[PDB]
Amino acid sequence: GPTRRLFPTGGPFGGNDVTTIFGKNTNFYNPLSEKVVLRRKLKSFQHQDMRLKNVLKIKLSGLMDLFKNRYKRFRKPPIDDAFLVHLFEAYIKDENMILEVSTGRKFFNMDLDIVEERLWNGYYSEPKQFLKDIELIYRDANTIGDRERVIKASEMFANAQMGIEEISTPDFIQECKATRQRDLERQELFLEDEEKR
Amino acid sequence: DERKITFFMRKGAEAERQLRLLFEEAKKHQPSIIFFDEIDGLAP
Amino acid sequence: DERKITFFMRKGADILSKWVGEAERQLRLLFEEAKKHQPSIIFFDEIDGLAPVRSSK
Amino acid sequence: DERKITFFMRKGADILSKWVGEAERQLRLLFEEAKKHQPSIIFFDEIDGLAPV
Repeated sequence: GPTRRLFPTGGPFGGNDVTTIFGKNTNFYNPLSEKVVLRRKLKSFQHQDMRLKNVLKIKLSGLMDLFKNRYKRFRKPPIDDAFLVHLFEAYIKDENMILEVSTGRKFFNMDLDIVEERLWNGYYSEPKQFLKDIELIYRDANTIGDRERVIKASEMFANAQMGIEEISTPDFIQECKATRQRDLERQELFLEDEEKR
Repeated sequence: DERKITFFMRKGAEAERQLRLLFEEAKKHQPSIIFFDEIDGLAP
Repeated sequence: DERKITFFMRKGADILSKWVGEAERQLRLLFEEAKKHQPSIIFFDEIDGLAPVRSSK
Repeated sequence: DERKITFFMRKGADILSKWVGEAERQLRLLFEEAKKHQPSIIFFDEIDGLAPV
């Protein structure tokens, strides 16, 4: 049936037909005058900021292609998916970190691609989201392995850091703080909307 | 010789996990030491 | 004839790369190649392209 | 006695590591803790390192 994805990828373009363990941004839609003028500015500025997310995907793909075809070993978690599949309906789910019983180690692991398919849909209102994804690349370096794999994936981590130092420029930073307060207000209204409906 | 101060050579300049490794590794064997070389590489 | 001494011609700023510190790895590969042969010499042409002096930063 | 001047103490860049997003959320929980417990004094030891120049 639906895809067995645990990561919170979802936006206006697609990726909403999913079900994860922790928090999820499924979004197409789920007094009265403030709510309807709210919905009007939601549609308008969501279309404009969605075009800005697609432009961010355009200027991210130029480093994303090289950094996805250079290395492949971090494009897959070391713990395979079927151990987390039977937790949907050994490994135990806390707040969001999965715990293993045999060693006791804590993994925030992605498949080194959860960025391009997040910007396929698009909720990257700020470059701090790409900062957080590259910091999760560092977390995938940190959580599992010996010294060589940690320092080499920290090298690729800081390559992507040297890239996001080029994507994060203060004009785009001030535009992203404008749509950051807009999208903070958007996520607040959307959580109260999914609680009231 | 009933204790043994353990050497730890460290260079000057990621580095924060190796910093945690050298600080916690010196705090499981309590007779130990921490030595840094060229501290201006890590403290300009 | 009994011990062929090798050579390693390396330039200055080709080692200094974009990424972050993969410029280290470009000489890590050289140093592990330096223990392929035992009589191996490393020639760094234009070493000031690698290591110049502190000026003000 | 019945009111509490609650004293929060931070250190020189104890908030500020090299990760960008942790110092922000730490300062948000700091000032939210200041806003809940209403009389409160926040101390930043070595503020020449937390706010360098």
